[PDB]
Amino acid sequence: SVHVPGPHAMTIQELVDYVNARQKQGIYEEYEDIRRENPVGTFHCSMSPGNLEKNRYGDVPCLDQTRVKLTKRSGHTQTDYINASFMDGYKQKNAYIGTQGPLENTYRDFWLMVWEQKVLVIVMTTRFEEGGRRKCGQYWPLEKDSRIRFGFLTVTNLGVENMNHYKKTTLEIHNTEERQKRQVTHFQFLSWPDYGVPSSAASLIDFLRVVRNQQSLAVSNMEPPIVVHCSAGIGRTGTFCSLDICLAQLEELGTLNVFQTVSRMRTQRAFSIQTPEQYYFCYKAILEFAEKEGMVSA
Ligand SMILES: Cc1cc(C(=O)N[C@@H](Cc2ccc(C(F)(F)P(=O)(O)O)cc2)C(=O)N[C@@H](CCCNC(=O)c2cccc(I)c2)C(N)=O)ccc1Br
Repeated sequence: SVHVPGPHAMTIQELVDYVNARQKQGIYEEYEDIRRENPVGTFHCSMSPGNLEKNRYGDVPCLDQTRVKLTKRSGHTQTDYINASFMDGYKQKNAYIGTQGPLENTYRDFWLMVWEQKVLVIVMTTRFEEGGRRKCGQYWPLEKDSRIRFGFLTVTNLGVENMNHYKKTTLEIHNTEERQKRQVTHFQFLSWPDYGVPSSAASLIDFLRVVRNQQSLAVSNMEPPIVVHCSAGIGRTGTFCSLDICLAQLEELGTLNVFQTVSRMRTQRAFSIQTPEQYYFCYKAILEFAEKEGMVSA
């Protein structure tokens, strides 16, 4: 895994000073320094013929080096491409698969990937539309008992539960070609603002704990990656994964490093963290969590 503790991990005390010494504008500049870095890798597959129509945004391709390949087949008008990237987690290879919000023409590709990669948990951090901007297609049966067919794969809703900041849906995927069934849990975070970033990270971190527990429980009953997506699969996705990694390190060694985590993540899911606000949010969220845990003395 590219996500190892250090070199130069930072403690909460050191993190406080680092942020004080820099302020909001400082952290904003730090984000621009990262954004200025030339991506490490290439994007030839994502921009090649036949795969262009599979990208929601022409300006958000995925890296060749880490793309998730679909074990497709010969002469049947299709490629092995899906805009999705394997992403490491804290001391864990391929902890997540960061991908864009499925398009009607890639719903089948999305579910095939879920099947082949043995995914048990899917995390969606957007609504289908926000501010008039389309962000994700309705790729799963919304209500209990309804089902959708994608070739030799059938997806059925076994139940839905609405929480204050997220919705949990249990889905059963039936691969009729291999005569096997699997239950997948789908979580849709509902508290990410249409504009800016959450004013408090409490909801997102609690949600992170919900997802971690479900993954742990599913894996125990079955590690496969957790699919995490937002419209382009880089902003909210990158934020969710970066926080998960930093928090993990913080719980194990009491240290972390936002700059390293984001820079490292950007070598697997290109462009992870789309705005300075989101970058700043990663720092602020960690400090807010620190205070809530009674670790901060002002
Ligand atoms: C020129 C062009 C732009 C867009 C677009 O609107 N892009 C959006 C895509 C996007 C990205 C992130 C989000 C998000 F953060 F909300 P999420 O949480 O759902 O992930 C939503 C939507 C955008 O803002 N574009 C970004 C682009 C990101 C960086 N890319 C590049 O610039 C780039 C492209 C190719 C090669 C190289 I080297 C770099 C921007 N402009 O801020 C689409 C088609 C075309 Br043609």
